[PDB]
Amino acid sequence: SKPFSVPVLTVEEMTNSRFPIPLEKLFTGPSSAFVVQPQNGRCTTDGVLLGTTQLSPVNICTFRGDVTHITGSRNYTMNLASQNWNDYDPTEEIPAPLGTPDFVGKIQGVLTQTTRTDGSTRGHKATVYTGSADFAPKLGRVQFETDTDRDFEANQNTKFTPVGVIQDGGTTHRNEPQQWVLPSYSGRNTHNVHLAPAVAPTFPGEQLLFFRSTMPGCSGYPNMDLDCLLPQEWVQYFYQEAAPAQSDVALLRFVNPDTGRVLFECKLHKSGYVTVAHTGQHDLVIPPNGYFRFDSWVNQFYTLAPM
Amino acid sequence: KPFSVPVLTVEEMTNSRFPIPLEKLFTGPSSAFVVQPQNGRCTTDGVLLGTTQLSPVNICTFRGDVTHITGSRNYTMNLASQNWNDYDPTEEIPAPLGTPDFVGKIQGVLTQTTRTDGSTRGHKATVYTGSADFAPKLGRVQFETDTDRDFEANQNTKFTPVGVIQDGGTTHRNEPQQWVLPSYSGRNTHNVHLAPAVAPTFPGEQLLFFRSTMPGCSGYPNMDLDCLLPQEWVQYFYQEAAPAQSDVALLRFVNPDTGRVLFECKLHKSGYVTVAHTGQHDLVIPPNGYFRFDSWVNQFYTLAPM
Ligand SMILES: CC(=O)N[C@H]1[C@@H](O[C@H]2[C@@H](O)[C@@H](CO)O[C@H](O)[C@@H]2O[C@@H]2O[C@@H](C)[C@@H](O)[C@@H](O)[C@@H]2O)O[C@H](CO)[C@H](O)[C@@H]1O
Ligand SMILES: CC(=O)N[C@H]1[C@@H](O[C@H]2[C@@H](O)[C@@H](CO)O[C@H](O)[C@@H]2O[C@@H]2O[C@@H](C)[C@@H](O)[C@@H](O)[C@@H]2O)O[C@H](CO)[C@H](O)[C@@H]1O
Repeated sequence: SKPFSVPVLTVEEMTNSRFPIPLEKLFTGPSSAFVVQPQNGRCTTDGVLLGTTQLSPVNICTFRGDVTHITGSRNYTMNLASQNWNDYDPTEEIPAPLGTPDFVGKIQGVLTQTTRTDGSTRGHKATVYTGSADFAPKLGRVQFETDTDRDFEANQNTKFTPVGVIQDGGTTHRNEPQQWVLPSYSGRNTHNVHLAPAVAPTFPGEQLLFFRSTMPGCSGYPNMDLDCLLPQEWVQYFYQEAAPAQSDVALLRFVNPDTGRVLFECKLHKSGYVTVAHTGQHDLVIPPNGYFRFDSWVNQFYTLAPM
Repeated sequence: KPFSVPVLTVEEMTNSRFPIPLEKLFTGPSSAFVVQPQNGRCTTDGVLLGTTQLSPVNICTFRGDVTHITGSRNYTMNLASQNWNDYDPTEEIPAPLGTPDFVGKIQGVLTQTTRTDGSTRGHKATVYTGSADFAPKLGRVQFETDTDRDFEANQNTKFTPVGVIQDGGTTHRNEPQQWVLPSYSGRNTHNVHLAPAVAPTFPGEQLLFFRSTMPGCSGYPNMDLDCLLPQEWVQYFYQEAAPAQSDVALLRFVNPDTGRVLFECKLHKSGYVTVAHTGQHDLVIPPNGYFRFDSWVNQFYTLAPM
């Protein structure tokens, strides 16, 4: 059976799986006080995609469809299509369209549109509030706030390109976004379905290891921290390789190729997340050429050396 | 290590010249002009070329600090590297990795964070890559924005690209010009360290292009964007680094439903694809179709017409 492996890529060469931006660093912290249940960047080590996860790094937090103007406002409702412009099927056994944002916040970007007949084009500043009663991507509709009440046309292909996040600066700083609070994918007063499960370390002394980026901020004082469980490149790689898991835990070493030495070891769990032996919040200090390498499959009793 | 290409459909892959998905395959003649893109350039044995780097989300992004051009809404960005380290103009590359490789007007958003208090801001911005002051190789690019006061000096600033524009008062689709390289060091300078121009050499053959449609943000732009390799192929070859056993890898495009070959093509070692066809042609492919490496061939192999 095919041997398992992970990509030979540095952290900085890789991409966040929850927003279309580069990874910056590795971070570990306790998470017993809240639920860690992201829906993007979810994949098993043998390559089964979970939650709302799909393969394209650039389609994460993008929307495509057609728009209808909400009379008396500068707001539009997008009737969602699939990422390839085919019809979106709300009965599919997924929480929401693939690539839908998996946190509550205000995401700013640009809504662009092309008129099919003459190739005329237009673009407008736009924000989607993923905590809104009318954020209902699972049902196929999302509301955007824009800076126009007239420029967008009906029945024309329209795209939302995400840029960053905002916060209302009149209130406590860094109180939004809330990266670990899932949206209600079917709108107000609904229950989410088909979720990738919440994750937690079980082993004494262990914490999750997070792949961390800083989202661009577009206004106010947002919390720009964004942690994913797997780099997007690992999702892509496991999907291609489809190597069977020989146990529930793959032991990885983080190696400095400059010296040939292991900096730390960690557990890549079969269901698609990483733990390390550490207590407390810590930005890992790593050499720039460092990368992860698969060592072996281990049993349920394997104890990691302190990170 | 045996050579191979990824099992990904065209629609599952990403353009290597702008951060958007692939849509389709196109072939056409290109003997009348120079095809020399600098992004999406990689050899089959994993050597990166031109301005090519590995992540699709960094293509056509800029990072640095900005200085206000007084009496205007324009800002000069002093470029940093993707990780905010110093940009080194002496590196033997044409321009910073991911620099746009076509002349046009790219619209996006300029964002900024103030280090001390975490205050943030974002403004509509356009970079004209044909401008005299587009000099990314020297570490400077100019943005036109919708503010004359909101950006601060000495604070981390990023440009996120969204799409392209055109001046609608003039002939439609006359810009951008995807096959015209910028002068990376500005006006009256010559580019250095370029990935080479590509052309078919075999009679009856044409380049095969991996095509997307860039978003348009204003006017009547030419939104066609053709790359020589999907970004995922750059990533895959860089990862695999399989030695090339000849200068030409024969690929078959297969329909997995029927097992039947739709067409075959040549993947050249230096990193581009050719097919046997004459004229402009949008390929009609099944959505689940994919490329399969079958064998290395010599310089004399004749493709089946497609
Ligand atoms: C739409 C618009 O005209 N935006 C201006 C505006 O933006 C302000 C405004 O939205 C207030 C409302 O409470 O919130 C902020 O003050 C916001 O400014 C933005 O966030 C602050 C914290 C700073 O980081 C600032 O740089 C950023 O623009 O006013 C600002 C300047 O005050 C700009 O002029 C926007 O274009
Ligand atoms: C800059 C701005 O505020 N944009 C407006 C404006 O945009 C126009 C304008 O820039 C002219 C200048 O010659 O060029 C276009 O007409 C542009 O409109 C954009 O492109 C045209 C072809 C249409 O597709 C249009 O929908 C698109 O906005 O005026 C327009 C109204 O026509 C909008 O109000 C923009 O926000």
